[PDB]
Amino acid sequence: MEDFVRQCFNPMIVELAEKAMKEYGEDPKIETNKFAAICTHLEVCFMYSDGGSKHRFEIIEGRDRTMAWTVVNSICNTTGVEKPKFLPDLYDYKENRFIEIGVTRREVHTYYLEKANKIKSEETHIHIFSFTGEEMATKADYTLDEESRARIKTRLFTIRQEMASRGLWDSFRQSERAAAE
Ligand SMILES: CC(=O)Nc1cccc(-c2nc(C(=O)O)c(O)c(=O)[nH]2)c1
Ligand SMILES: CC(=O)Nc1cccc(-c2nc(C(=O)O)c(O)c(=O)[nH]2)c1
Ligand SMILES: [Mn+2]
Ligand SMILES: [Mn+2]
Repeated sequence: MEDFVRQCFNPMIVELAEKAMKEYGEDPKIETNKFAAICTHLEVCFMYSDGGSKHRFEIIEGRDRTMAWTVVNSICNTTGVEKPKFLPDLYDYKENRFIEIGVTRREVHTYYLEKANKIKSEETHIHIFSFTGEEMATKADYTLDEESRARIKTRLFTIRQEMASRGLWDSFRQSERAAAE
């Protein structure tokens, strides 16, 4: 699984996933499923940011925490939007909202509701993808065009297959419930 991740995702994403795990004192060598999930989520976040017109999205995720807060602060003080209680993943300049991107090996609506109650925010848009082609977004407002969302769905289903063909998918799918509980 470790070797799969390092050859499945680009080095910059891997690099960012390792740092993110190290900042919490976890070992990517041991917790390989979380390592995969982190890289996947990052990859989705960057695909998403790319889905829009050139300067539409501020990227919050993938940054060191402190600088991430500084940027959020800057957007809040300059747009009027309320300060979220937790770090979101992006800010949409077109729609004037933050976005939380979720990626789940379980049901989109279950994950959506976990996100929505943790944040307790009526401003932050939530957008969940699954490894089975579905998506759920706040108010059924998907933000991007179908083309950009479709590319992401395809990439996720390709990760699932490459996992399965290596015997890694079961453990990866099962793992999320364990993480939750
Ligand atoms: C789950 C996912 O792909 N998104 C995402 C982003 C950042 C972190 C995690 C995450 N993923 C797992 C996991 O094992 O799946 C955890 O146990 C955990 O604490 N966090 C997941
Ligand atoms: C709830 C769950 O199943 N996994 C999990 C656990 C802890 C954290 C995260 C997570 N964490 C972040 C984060 O920014 O830390 C995300 O953007 C995200 O989508 N998911 C996901
Ligand atoms: Mn995040
Ligand atoms: Mn997220």
